Amino acid sequence: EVKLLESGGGLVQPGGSMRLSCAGSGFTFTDFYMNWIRQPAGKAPEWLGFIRDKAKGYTTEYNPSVKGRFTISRDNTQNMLYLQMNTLRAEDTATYYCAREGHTAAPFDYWGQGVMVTVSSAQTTAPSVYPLAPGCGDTTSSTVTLGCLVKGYFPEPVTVTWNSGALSSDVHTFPAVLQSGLYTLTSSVTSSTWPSQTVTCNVAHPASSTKVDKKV
Amino acid sequence: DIKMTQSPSFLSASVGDRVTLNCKASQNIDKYLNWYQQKLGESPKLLIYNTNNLQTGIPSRFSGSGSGTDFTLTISSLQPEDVATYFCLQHISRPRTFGTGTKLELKRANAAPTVSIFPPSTEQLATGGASVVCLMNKFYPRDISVKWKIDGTERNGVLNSVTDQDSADSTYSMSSTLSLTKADYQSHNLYTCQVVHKTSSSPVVAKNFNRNEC
Repeated sequence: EVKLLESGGGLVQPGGSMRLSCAGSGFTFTDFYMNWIRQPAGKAPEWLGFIRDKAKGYTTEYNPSVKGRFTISRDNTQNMLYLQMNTLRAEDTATYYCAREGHTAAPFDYWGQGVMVTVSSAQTTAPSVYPLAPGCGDTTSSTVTLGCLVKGYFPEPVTVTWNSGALSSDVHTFPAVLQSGLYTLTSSVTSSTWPSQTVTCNVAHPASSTKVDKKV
Repeated sequence: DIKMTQSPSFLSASVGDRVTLNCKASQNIDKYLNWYQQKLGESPKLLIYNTNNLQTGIPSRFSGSGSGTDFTLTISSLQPEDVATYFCLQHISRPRTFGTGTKLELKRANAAPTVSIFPPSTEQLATGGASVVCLMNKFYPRDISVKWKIDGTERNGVLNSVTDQDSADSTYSMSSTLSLTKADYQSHNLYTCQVVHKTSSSPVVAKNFNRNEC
C-alpha cells in the first residue's frame, strides 16, 4: 500500500518505443494484480491492462484499444512492474499510472503519482524567462502584482516559485499554451513593500536541466 | 464494451449543500461500480467500490447507491476540500471503463477582478520580440472576456489562459498575452487590456500604458 512510484522517459518521437517502470514499496508485490492506467490531459482515465497474481501465474490482459502494442511484465525479484509501449503514436500522449488492484478495496486502491509521456518529433528546448514589472507611468497600489513570462519551451512542464518559496503569498501560475509548437506560460505574485524587498521568480525546466532565477 | 456516462458534467454548489452525482452504464453492471476523486494535479483516489462501500478513511458525508444501470454519488454537506473531478468506474467486464467525469465548483459571492498590464521587458526587446501581458485576477463568476487594443483598435494574435478555481478564495484568474515583433510594437503607442465581467461592473475595466510614457 504505502507507495507506488513510476519512472520512465517523457519525450519520444512517433513510431518509437518506450518503457515505463513502476516500483512498489510497503506490501507484497507478488500477492497483487497490478494495472496501468493512462489519462490524456483534460479527459477521463483509460484502463490499459494488468498482470495477475503469482498465484494466477502472472498472466496478462489488455484493453483491446491498445493491445498488440503494449505489453506488461513484472520483476518479482525486485518489486518492479513494466509497461512496454511500441509504435508510439501521437494520441498516446498522456499521464501513465500504475495502480495496485487490491483485495476487497479494489480495483485501484492505490495509484502512483504518474509520469507524462509526450510523443512528438519536436525538440527539447529550454525556456526564455522575462520579468514583468509595472511599467510606463502606471500608478499601482501599495500591493503590486508582478510576474514572469516563461517563453518558448518544450516539452512540459516547467516549475515556477517565488523568492524560493519564501513568498508563496498570492501566487498564480497559469496553465501553458501551445503557440506554434512551443509552450508559453505566465506566473503572477503579489507584494506589499514592492521595491525595497526583492522578488525573484525561480523557473525550472527539467527536460533541459534549466534553472533560472530572474529578479524583477 | 460497457460505456459509462456521468451527469451533469459541471456542478456548482454552496459549501454545506447536498450534492448528487449521476452515472449511467449501458449494460447492467450489477453491483460493480466505483467512484474516484481526483483533485488538481493528483492521481485519482478510490472513494467507493461496488456502488456503496466507502473505502477506509473517507468522510461519512459520502454515499453511493443505485443499481444495475443508474448510480448515484451523494455528498450530504459539501466541504471545500471536496472541490474536484469525480469518476465512475464499471468493472464487471474487461476492458474496465471509466465515466466521462464530473467537476465540482464551490460557489461564492461575485467579485470584480484586479486588472494589471505589463509592457514588454527591455530584455525580451533586446531580442526583437515583444509580449504585452495582462493579468486579470481573483474574479468570480468564471465568465469574463478580455480584449487587446492597440491605439483603440481591437486586435488579434492573442493567447489566453484561465486557472482553476482557487482553493483559498474560490476565485478565478486569467492571463492574456499579446505577442508582436519589436518593429510593430514600436510603430504604435497606446496598448490596452479591456475586460468585461458580465457582472461585477458595466463600465468595463480598462488598463493601458503609453509606450513613450505619460
